[PDB]
Amino acid sequence: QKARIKLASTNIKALNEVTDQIKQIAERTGVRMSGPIPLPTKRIRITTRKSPDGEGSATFDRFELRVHKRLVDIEADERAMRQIMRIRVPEDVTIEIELI
Amino acid sequence: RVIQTAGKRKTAVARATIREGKGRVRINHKPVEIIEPEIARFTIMEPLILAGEEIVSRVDIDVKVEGGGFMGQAEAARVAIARALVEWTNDMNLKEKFMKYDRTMLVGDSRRTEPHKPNRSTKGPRAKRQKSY
Amino acid sequence: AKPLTERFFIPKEVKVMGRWSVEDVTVEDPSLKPYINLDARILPHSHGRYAKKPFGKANVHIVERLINKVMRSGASHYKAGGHFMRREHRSIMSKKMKAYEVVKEAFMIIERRTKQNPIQVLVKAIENSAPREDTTTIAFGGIRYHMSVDVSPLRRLDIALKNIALGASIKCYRNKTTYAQALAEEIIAAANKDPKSFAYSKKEEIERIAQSSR
Amino acid sequence: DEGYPAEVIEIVGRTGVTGGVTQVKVRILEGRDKGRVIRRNVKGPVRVGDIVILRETEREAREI
Amino acid sequence: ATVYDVPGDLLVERVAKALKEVPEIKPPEWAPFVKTGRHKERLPEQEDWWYYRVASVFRKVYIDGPVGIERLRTWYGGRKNRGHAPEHFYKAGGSIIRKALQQLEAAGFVQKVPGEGRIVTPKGQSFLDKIATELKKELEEQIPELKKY
Amino acid sequence: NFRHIVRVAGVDIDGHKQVRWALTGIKGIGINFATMVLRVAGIDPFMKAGYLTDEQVKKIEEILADPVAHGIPAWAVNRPKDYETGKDMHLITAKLVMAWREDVNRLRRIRAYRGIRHELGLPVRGQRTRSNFRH
RNA sequence: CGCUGGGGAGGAGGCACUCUGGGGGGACCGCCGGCGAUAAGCCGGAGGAAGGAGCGGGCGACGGUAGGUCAGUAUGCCCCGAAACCCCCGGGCUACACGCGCGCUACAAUGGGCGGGACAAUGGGAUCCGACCCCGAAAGGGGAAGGGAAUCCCCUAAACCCGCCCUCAGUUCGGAUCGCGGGCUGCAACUCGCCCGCGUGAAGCUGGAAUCCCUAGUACCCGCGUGUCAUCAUCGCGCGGCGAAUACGU
Repeated sequence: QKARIKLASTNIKALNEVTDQIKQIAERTGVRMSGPIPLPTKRIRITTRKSPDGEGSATFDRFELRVHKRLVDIEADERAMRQIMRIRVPEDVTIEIELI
Repeated sequence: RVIQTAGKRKTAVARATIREGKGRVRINHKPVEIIEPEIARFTIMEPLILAGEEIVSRVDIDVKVEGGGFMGQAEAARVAIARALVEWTNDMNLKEKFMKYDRTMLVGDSRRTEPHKPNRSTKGPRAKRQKSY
Repeated sequence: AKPLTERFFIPKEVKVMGRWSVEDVTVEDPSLKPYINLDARILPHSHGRYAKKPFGKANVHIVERLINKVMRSGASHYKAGGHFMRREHRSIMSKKMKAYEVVKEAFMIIERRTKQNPIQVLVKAIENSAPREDTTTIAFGGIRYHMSVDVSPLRRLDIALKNIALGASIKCYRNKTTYAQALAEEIIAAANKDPKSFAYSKKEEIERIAQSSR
Repeated sequence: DEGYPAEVIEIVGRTGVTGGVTQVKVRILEGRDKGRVIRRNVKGPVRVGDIVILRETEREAREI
Repeated sequence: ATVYDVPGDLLVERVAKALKEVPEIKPPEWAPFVKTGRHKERLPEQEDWWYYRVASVFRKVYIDGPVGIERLRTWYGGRKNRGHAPEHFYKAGGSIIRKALQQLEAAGFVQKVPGEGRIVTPKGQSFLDKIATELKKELEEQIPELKKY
Repeated sequence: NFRHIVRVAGVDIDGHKQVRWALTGIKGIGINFATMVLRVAGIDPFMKAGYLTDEQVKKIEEILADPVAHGIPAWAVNRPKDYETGKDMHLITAKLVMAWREDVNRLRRIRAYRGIRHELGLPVRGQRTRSNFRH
């Protein structure tokens, strides 16, 4: 049995935190791991016009939101699952887990 | 033995493989001798003519190219082929000949596009709409 | 229709386009000798390099220079032959494929007619279309004169090639004649000193005005 | 008409109202005045060592 | 010897000449009164265009199979002169391609994978390689550097 | 054997040309419909007209008379679903103009927007007339 | 499959090459001869994936412009308070003798048409993208796998190459304008919507005086997502493909 964890966030530090934590919890115990795997970064761009009126040359405002993603497979051993679900994850990170 | 190699050009990557053989060269499943057009065929054949006869008569080459137009593909392929020939033959004579002829054979180009700016975004970064006065 | 033995050509030696030699050529004009590149090559294509370096115009093959001067769309905001030649969608702009084919058919006709080497013919044409003199406006005490000034061997070539390509573009505007055939006629005339050459005409006109203002 | 070669030696400076002209020093090497360095205006990109064709050999130019 | 060793236009001509000796391949009722695409204005100027169409479809199925009736519709499209409006790429129609594929199946040259395009059978894969070996034996007289393949 | 001016119904054409382009001179007949007619007639559209026997001329004109009976598809025809007969039919030259006129006149008779626009000489299909349509 | 040697698809199984995204190095006038002043720096030349703030961008000061915005929100004074508030149902902003701005399409061969060969990138997707199969000549219609985004789809782009017809003509250029017909989105398409098929076939044969944009993967040329969007892009913001000419100044 294997378990696959997907992580997304606007901050790289939280991702590195979670990765290090689960990597160490899996290493101190005997479990073959996978990753960390980087997926491409998702960028939401929005180009708008500055002026609230019409007059004036057109100067445009380009905003961007980058979102970094990570993937892991952990092999879902006896205690690994129950000791990994007991993690202290910040609320700026989206973590999901799927059993294959 | 086998030697693998790569080559780049604007939005285009080529992977090449070389070994012992008869003299065949395929670019993406079709022989070089029937590549079209001629302006893209001479580009790929130049190094095989420079190297000579007794060198290419005893190598079989293969190339797989992906991305960016027939000219980009042909140049990436010529680059890969030249690098592989040199790696396989170990001749500074061949190296100096190629570099005299054209140094981009072995030192690829390093030019991509430039982003666009907001007056005529489709046309380009420095083309602008026409003023009136 | 071209035969297959010409549609699928494979060069066996290092010659211009794999067909014509470049060592038997000669130049007797020392002012231009070092600016006419006659290096043994096959494909005369430089992908823009040698352009941002000031004197990079001396490491490019005259054939590629002629090709890039052939990549034309008539003449805009000035007039040649008595007309604006504006095309805007039917022009070979950024089409070296078509320019290459044109120059190829041209050199074919030249070799077929003259019984000589088209590159040697082109060299003699460029010589006989290279102007040695021009005019300019110099100022002293706050007035404008008109003086005659010598021209440099790097600009002579530019004007020669430009005028040849203009004559080609002119002899082909809305007439049954083709671009390649007109280019061949222009080159032959420039080499043989026939007033039918836009290029020789312009040269003699320039030198005439300059000798007058001398 | 067939002119006379002249080898450039020294760039003096740029002249002309627009800046497309160049005053230059040249020595003759073929004709009645081989030697006789002179000053001459020149139009276009030029560099030392170049060699120009002169139609008139006595029309020495102005200084700047 | 194989399809990947010869030019496509020549191969298609030499294959369409033979597609006629096969009787399961016949033009339908509406072939003469029909245009090969929204992106066109005038009708085909040939009387035997159906066979060129079906040969091209055969060979494209060979190469890019499994392939269904949308990728071929795209490859058989082009830009339409819309008048004063500017030009845009448009797709072809989906009766010619379909009837061609059905007739090829009737002749036994292609089979449909259940949910994944459409592919060639072994005899359909034999036909083309035969014709290509012939055309290559011919070209090697003019292109003497085509032998090694 | 060769002629210089052939005379299909009413109209004359140029024998130095191909038939599909020479038939294009009859109002109501294009290049596409000409191609269709010639195909249903059994004639190469690449032969220089003039080599056109009275046989072929008669066949073409009988075709033109009743196309949907010889198998010309009903959709590839000038006037489908005529007002007072159904009867998808085709019209060339002298008949055509009268149909146009009668259509516009019946639009004018019921006092409709399109007929009023036809009268005044203005556009009819929803265009904007402020910057263009200058005489 | 030929002349027996070559050539493709699964699958296991691997990460080598490609790619993705984290960290780190590397280029600094540092070495080499002048000029200047023995300084500051500039210029050759060497070396070097790359050279001289490497290239492209963002952030834009103390203040002025009684510059634009009360019709983006917030806001003072006057004004309407039973109306100038709040809803519905129909019309108009699309009206046309004309003058102007910005663009699209062309006035041919450095091309029009028909048939065959090719090669991308950026981005987006829930009553949403819709492969695959079947009807219809086309526009379009009925089933429906997969997909909550490196997994599936939108997506075999156009200019380009090859072969035949046209051969300097208001034409096989041009493609407006009108007629009959067939359909989609929508509570509702006349006013006033987009798309298709057949017919009709208007000015235009290179443009006075004047005037605009551009220094390298740049301009010219070619097409493509997206923003608006129940439908509708000759527009805006971006993406790639092909690819120069001239000057290193005043």
